[PDB]
Amino acid sequence: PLVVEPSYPDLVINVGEVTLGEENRKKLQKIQRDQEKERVMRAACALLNSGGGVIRMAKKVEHPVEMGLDLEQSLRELIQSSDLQAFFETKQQGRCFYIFVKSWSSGPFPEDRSVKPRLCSLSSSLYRRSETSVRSMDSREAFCFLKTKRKPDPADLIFQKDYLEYGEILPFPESQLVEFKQFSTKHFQEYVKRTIPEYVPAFANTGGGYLFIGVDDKSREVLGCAKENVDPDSLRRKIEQAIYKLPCVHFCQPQRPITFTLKIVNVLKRGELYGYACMIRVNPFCCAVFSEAPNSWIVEDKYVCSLTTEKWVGMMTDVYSKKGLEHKKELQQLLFSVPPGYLRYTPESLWRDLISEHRGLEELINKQMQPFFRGILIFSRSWAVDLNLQEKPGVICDALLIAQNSTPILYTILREQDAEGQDYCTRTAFTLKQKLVNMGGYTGKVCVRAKVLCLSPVSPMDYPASYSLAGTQHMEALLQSLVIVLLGFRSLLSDQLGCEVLNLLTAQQYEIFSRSLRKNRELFVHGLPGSGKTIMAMKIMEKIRNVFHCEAHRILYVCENQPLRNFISDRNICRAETRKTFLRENFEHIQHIVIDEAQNFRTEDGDWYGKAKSITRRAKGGPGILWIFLDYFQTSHLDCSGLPPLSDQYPREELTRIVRNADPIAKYLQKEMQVIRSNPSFNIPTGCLEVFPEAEWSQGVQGTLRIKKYLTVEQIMTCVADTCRRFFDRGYSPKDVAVLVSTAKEVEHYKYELLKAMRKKRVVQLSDACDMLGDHIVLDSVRRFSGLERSIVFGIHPRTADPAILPNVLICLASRAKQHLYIFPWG
Amino acid sequence: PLVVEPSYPDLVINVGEVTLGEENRKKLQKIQRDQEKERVMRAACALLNSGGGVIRMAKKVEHPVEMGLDLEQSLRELIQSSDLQAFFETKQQGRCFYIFVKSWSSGPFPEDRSVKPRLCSLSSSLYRRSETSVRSMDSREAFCFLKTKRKPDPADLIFQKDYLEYGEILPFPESQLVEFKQFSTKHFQEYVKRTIPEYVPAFANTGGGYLFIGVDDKSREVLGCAKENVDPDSLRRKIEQAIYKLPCVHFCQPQRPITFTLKIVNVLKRGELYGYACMIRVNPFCCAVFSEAPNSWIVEDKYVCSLTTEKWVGMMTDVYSKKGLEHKKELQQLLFSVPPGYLRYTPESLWRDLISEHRGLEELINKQMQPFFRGILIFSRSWAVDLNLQEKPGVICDALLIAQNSTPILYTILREQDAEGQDYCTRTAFTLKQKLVNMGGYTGKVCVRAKVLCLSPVSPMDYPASYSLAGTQHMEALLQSLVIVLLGFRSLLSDQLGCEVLNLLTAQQYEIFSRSLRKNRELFVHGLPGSGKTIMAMKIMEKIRNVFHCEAHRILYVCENQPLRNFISDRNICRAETRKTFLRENFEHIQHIVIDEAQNFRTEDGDWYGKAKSITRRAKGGPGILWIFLDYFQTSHLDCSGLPPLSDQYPREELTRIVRNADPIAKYLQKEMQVIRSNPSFNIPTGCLEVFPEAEWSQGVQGTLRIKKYLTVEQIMTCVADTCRRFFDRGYSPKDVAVLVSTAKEVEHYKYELLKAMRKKRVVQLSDACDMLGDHIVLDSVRRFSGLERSIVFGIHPRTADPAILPNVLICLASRAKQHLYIFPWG
Ligand SMILES: [Mg+2]
Ligand SMILES: [Mg+2]
Ligand SMILES: [Zn+2]
Ligand SMILES: [Zn+2]
Repeated sequence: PLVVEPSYPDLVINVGEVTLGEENRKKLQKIQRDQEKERVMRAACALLNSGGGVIRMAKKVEHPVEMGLDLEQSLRELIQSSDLQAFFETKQQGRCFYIFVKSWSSGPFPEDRSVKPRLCSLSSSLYRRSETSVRSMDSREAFCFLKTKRKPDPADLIFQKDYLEYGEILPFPESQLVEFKQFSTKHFQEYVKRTIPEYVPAFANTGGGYLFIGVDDKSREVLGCAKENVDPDSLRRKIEQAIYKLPCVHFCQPQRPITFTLKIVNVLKRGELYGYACMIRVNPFCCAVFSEAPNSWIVEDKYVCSLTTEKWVGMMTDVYSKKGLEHKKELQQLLFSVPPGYLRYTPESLWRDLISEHRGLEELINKQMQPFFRGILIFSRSWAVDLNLQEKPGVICDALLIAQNSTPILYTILREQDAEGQDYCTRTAFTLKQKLVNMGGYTGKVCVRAKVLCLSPVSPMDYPASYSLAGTQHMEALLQSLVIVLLGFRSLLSDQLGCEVLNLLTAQQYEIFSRSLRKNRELFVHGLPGSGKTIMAMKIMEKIRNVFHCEAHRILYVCENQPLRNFISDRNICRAETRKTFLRENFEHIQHIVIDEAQNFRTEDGDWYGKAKSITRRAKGGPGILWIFLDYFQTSHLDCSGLPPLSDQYPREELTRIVRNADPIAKYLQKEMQVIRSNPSFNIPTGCLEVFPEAEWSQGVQGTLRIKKYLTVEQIMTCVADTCRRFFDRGYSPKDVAVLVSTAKEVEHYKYELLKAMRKKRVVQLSDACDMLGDHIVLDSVRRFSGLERSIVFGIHPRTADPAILPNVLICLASRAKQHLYIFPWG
Repeated sequence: PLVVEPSYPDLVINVGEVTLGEENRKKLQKIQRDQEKERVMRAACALLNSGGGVIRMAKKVEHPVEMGLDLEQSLRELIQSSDLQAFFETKQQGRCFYIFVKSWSSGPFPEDRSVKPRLCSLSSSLYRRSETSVRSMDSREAFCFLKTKRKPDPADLIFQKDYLEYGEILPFPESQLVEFKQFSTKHFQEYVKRTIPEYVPAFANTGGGYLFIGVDDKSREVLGCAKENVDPDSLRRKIEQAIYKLPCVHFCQPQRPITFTLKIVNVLKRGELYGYACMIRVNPFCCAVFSEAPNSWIVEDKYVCSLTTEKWVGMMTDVYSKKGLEHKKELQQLLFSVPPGYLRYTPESLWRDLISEHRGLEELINKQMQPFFRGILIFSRSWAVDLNLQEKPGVICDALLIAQNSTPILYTILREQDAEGQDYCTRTAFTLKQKLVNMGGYTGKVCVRAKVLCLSPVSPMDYPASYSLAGTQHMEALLQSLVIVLLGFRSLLSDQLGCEVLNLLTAQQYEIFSRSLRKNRELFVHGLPGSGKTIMAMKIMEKIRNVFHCEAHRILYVCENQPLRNFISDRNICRAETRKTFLRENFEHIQHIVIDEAQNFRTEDGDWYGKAKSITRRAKGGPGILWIFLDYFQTSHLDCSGLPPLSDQYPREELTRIVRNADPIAKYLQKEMQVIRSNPSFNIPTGCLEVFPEAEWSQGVQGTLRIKKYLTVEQIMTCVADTCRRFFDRGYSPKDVAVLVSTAKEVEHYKYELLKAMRKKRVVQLSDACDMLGDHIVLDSVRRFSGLERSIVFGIHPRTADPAILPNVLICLASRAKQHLYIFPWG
């Protein structure tokens, strides 16, 4: 059989000695020539169906030869096109001849799913009657036929006769429904055994028909066979055995077998019996009938294996990120934009960390990157772990190079020379290349080279020039498949792409929401947890100054909490003040007002709503903009907020799509929101919590959620400290992490005890929520962190004075986390 | 040549005498066989590209015969599939053999428009190099190739040599870029003539290449040709002319010819000159190169004609209603709903008129329709006029039968028998069948039979059974293609289908607009003329009743004009009253208030806006719905309306898409709306008229708009009577017509005057604007018709006391017409 050889970062199949050249292949016998051709075509079909590769064959001569006309024509039949260069390219060196095969279909969701078949075959074994002939369906014809089947006569008079006269003339000719076959007595049982599999499936696949055996084709004479050789009882058994042996695949209930009527009639000569005539009526079949298993091949594990009939039909009729496929062009420009003129190293934070730890690493990389003047060099502490492979001790970092006028190269950097290092780098380069096609949907010609570098001071296959990245179009198309591949795994770059997907979902919802500015002057925005309520408020104030041409100091932002005030005030889009500041000072110059977390406001210090209404209505442009953002699920107290009654809060906009938290976090939010509806707080209005999320809305972003309980406070700190160190080793920055506790008075206690464990991790710098621009882990209370968000959030000991508000802190805490949430409840 | 036979309701081509049967065709000489096959495939390709038809051929035999393996294979190559039954079906009676051909691609906008090619060809004349061979692209390959071209070496070392030794071995073999031709002196000039169109277009179409002439293929020896026979200057000219003769098609600029380098070199034997060798380097071409004109055929008028190279490329790369195609299933189910169990005659209104005017027509139609038990019989006074053909005097009516277990039949009824009757029906049945395919996009097998019936007391082909209508699915699909065909013509059923497209457009805009009910309690709707403002107001009251679960009498509709008030009351969706009635009577029982035509309201009777707010705010469910509909383009007076200032009219909704008027009416409104912007009325606030229609919005419904000026009052009424008589004769109803005058005081004058001219047209009854349910023509003033609408409107002398309000009168008049508007301005 054929075996893929594992000394290469690709699928390489050795077919052995092959005769090449047309004059050399002519001199061969038909048997040997056909065996060689079939071996080469099995290898080519396997590589077409398995994501591409190289066919290695040994030629018997030194001088360059052509491949041969029969091999060319078989490849043309294999891809159903004369454009043989699009999928095949040939190289030869001395005694070895290479065919580089490109993948037929790429990705789980190709752009041609309903157009082109997913598989190539040597034969589909699907035949149909085509007027007076039987033709096998090619891959496209078989694809259309199975698509059709999956969707939810003068000849009968002769068939009704009980006997036939010898030499009788049949009035009808051969047609779409009639086939005449002459029955020879020397091999009659063998002849009928091979006639059945080729004409019965053809009739059943198209409208049925009549098969007459014993009728001369040219003269239409009924002759039959010798009476002494044919046994009508024995002949019947052979025919029915062959008909029921034909493989059948059903797309329907019931699954009744093939239906036919077989009649053996006597052929009478001069009134005396001369022999028997075999007549078969084949009824049309509900589904596809195969004469045998399809001749399609695929590579699975280390062997070249043939697809079974049921598996072949499955692929011919039929983590993957839909968001990654949709936004792949936007995502690539954000993270993997290729700069013209120089080579870019990403991630830059990880690159600085690596060169600081390892002396001479920067010179090793820089000396290697001299030939390449444009592209990107993507670093990772282990690209194997990023692709769900095994971590190798001794590997410093893995770098993937995507540069112009070069093939992709995977660099594995070792601290010391290792024998198994080459196998580790080849296995990772193989996995990456296969993911780029079968997962990233790359439809071009791709190869990833495996190179090992050592810090301490098998031959490489030569691919055609079409495998080198020619320019920006090739590099961008390849990097857009890496975006899709990365988003299906858990890694730093996967998390950096996941954050940007959440930013694109928010930007999509904002454009729908931003259309309300023209239609409204006063608006109440009832946005669900995780719906981007604060992000929309920031973007609206950017649109207000653009649309109304007012200055930034003419727009006022009012919020309850100081950390959220500081975050907004640092953006320089408006003036940001606290409710207590709002009631005290005078804001007569303000034209537009945006109020956020208004459900957290309090009446004890004055009527803030009347003042906000008064300022905007007396403004120059009639009633100025007064938009009030609130979330009744995140109420922080049982006091009266000062908002108008729920029936007076009109007009309304509702943000029901969760677009700021990953899929595990979002599902936790909907679960906890259902608990609130089952027991709403008394201060909250009765029907406001009846706002439900979208019926079926998903983010398409991977996330993390673990709930760890019954741990002591000291054990809690060690779990937080160990988790952060693992995050920071892979390249995560400390400014992606927040630690949120129940109350602000416990912030000082937990800060000391966390710093006690975190000092062992070379991290002794912690900040509160009032500072979010520094590169430090923020530790503060859940309520004081309102409106802010971090990628990684640790929830430690949720608590409140009244258990009625207790389910709120879980919603308030979980909505602060974008991708990773760790909860440590009381026990 | 091949000529279309004109006596049939289909494209019929007679190819004459053809030998059929495999044994009969094998006995023929090759030239005769190929000529007959080529004639048959010319006919088949023409019918495939021209909407389908029948190939008529006379066979040299009486008994039934098969068609022949070469003919079968040629048809399979023509359609690129072994499914020969889907496009070709054969019949024979006596000495005639019929091939029934289905259309390859149907409709201007096929579903596979971006997938499958539009044309079938016997050859594309597009060759490309496929490794060491030249292969022609079939229709799918050429389609993809032209799509790709549309978007925006060791052999070089030998090429640099100036002289070559006789018998020198070339190191490289034949490949994708290298071809060797052996050059014989007997036909050396003739050989060059043929080799250039074969290999140069193949190289130019795929990446260029090298063509060496004078090198043996098998041994790669440089031989050249005899020095005595070759003229190197003459030989160079011959090659240059042949390359420039190749037809080229450009999808770009510039359009330079084929770039190549031709080199003639000397062949030296034993140090002595032996002859010359020709080496040609072909650069890749920017676009498609043809070896000759494509072999594709089409039917134009009564001839079978071949497409030119530029016309073939145009079809392969590249009144029709967009709205009709998208709504074809809903439009079909509205008008042409097929009933199970009985045969339906449509239209009922036209059918009653026909049987009353003509004695014995009812029994004549019922006698013919007895074999048909399920289907629809579509009547018209002249189906030829509907399809832009000339009317025939003496034709009572035409009917199109679409029934189960039958082919479509077009019946023409004559009052006396006529020789030209059968020619008139056949030309209409031919035109209808070609429209159903080429315009309505029917992808099935269709034939329209032409039958002529006489009221006063060539042979049709027997089509295959696959041309009959088997059941509901075949009948519905054909009726959906008739909807698309009818909407592209001017006829009764076109206007009934055009009105329903307007109702579907209005229902689409309401679904967008009805989402504001959950968000707003008080809302101001600023709709444009023709935006469906009164239609939305009625539909909202249905949703108010359903959403708020209040009964109908709790909803109040307030308008300014009595005729609009009675229109709303007749639908029983609310309580509907006028402004004066609203201010007088008590409405404490009212919860929700909808106000329409609010710009026409007046202040002197009281403060209606405050009363509306008071009633709605004091409702049980807090603030009730208070929606106010208004358009400042239909402002009928210059007084104060009582509306709050434009700055206080928030929240605001705008209906900017025109969905109630046909395209000629819609375009007139936009032009007239532009005049109002340049001269706003003083009573309208400054920023009101700045509402602009949708950037690019079209109705996709065709209509009529004519201006007839300088006519006298007596002349005007005769034209109205003549136009109304023409509409009613064609089957329109009087309730589709309104005659609108400038002032209500002149209504009594024009009513008597019109009745004087209209009595000759056999109706002596007119109805007022307050009565819309009667089947009578409505005559009143423009102002009293506000909020109402008719299909046909005659506008007579638009006039007002102030020329400032005059330009609105054209808007208030034109927007009342859905499809047909006739204006008679002052002279
Ligand atoms: Mg046969
Ligand atoms: Mg050759
Ligand atoms: Zn089945
Ligand atoms: Zn060009």
